[PDB]
Amino acid sequence: ASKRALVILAKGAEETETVIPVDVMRRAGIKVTVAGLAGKDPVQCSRDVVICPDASLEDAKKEGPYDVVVLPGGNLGAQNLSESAAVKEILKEQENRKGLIAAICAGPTALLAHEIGFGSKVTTHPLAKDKMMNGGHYTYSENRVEKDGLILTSRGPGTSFEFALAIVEALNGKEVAAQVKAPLVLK
Amino acid sequence: ASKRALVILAKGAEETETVIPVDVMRRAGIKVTVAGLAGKDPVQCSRDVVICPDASLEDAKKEGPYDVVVLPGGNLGAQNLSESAAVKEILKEQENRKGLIAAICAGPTALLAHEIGFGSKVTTHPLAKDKMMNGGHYTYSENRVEKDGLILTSRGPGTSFEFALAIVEALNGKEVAAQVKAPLVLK
Ligand SMILES: [Cl-]
Ligand SMILES: [Cl-]
Repeated sequence: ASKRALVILAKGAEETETVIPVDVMRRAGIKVTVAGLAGKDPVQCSRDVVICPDASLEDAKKEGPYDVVVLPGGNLGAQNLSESAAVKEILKEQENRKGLIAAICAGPTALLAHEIGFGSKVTTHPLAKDKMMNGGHYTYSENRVEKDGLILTSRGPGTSFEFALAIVEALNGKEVAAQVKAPLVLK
Repeated sequence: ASKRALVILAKGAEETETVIPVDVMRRAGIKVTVAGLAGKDPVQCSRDVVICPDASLEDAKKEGPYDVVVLPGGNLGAQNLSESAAVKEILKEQENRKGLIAAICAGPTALLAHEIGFGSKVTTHPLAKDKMMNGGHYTYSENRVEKDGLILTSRGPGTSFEFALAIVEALNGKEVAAQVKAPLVLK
């Protein structure tokens, strides 16, 4: 069966960090659900792009499990993810089932908020390092994409394609990732 | 006054090539209007991301002129742009007023359809070269971003940030482009 991804979309999310992974994962044949944190209605992203989610998170969370849970960044979007009890429950279930969790930019700070994956090596946006490192619960990395077991992190808008291809490689293998990569004209 | 950009969004557009330039241009302080070719309703992009436009093209075209007209790619989106009489009129007006026109991936093939900028050096997605070059009306380039006067072209999803920053440089200068670039964590 095809792999399945849950992308959790909150107000103030970074739209490039949302759309690039959705697009790349769909190119890889992954069944992606863009789930709105607040409900079914369109979401106003950080740079005012408005995205219509496929489902509310309330509905999508009942249709798991997912092979990957993806947390976009954007400072305000990640704060919203960090405050959500529903996100907490989803991430703890994914961690308990030994499923992949992928977060980019400010997104990894929701892992801290929900006490996920402590002891991992992680990266974030440079400006999100201090928040992520509060308490010393992770070891910091400057790699553009970082992966420590089932915790896969990345840094910013400009690492989104690399982040997404790393998700594809983890779920569908290096050959599929390479085939998806070539038509993208990445640098 | 702030510069203004018109981004023309058709069904089947490549969503990364739409969202990345909108985001980057807004980071540069440019007033961006995402205008739906078909009307005011949400647009189903090539990889099924659904974007709510700011306005219909029918309305937005009456609120010009714009400092740049931007044509995303995606094979089917570019075909829709190529078939549109409204797009033809907008591009011919922009060319006549010596305004910037920027197109990415399959997007430049709408320049061919509307007889815009013949004699320019252009790039496209590799798979769109033969369509763009039908008749020999342009000279082809493999540069990731190409600019010949007021015709600015680029190649694919993975050149979208570079394309957008080239628009910013053309409108707001190299220093603003460099300042916008740094937080993106580009490679
Ligand atoms: Cl942000
Ligand atoms: Cl396409």
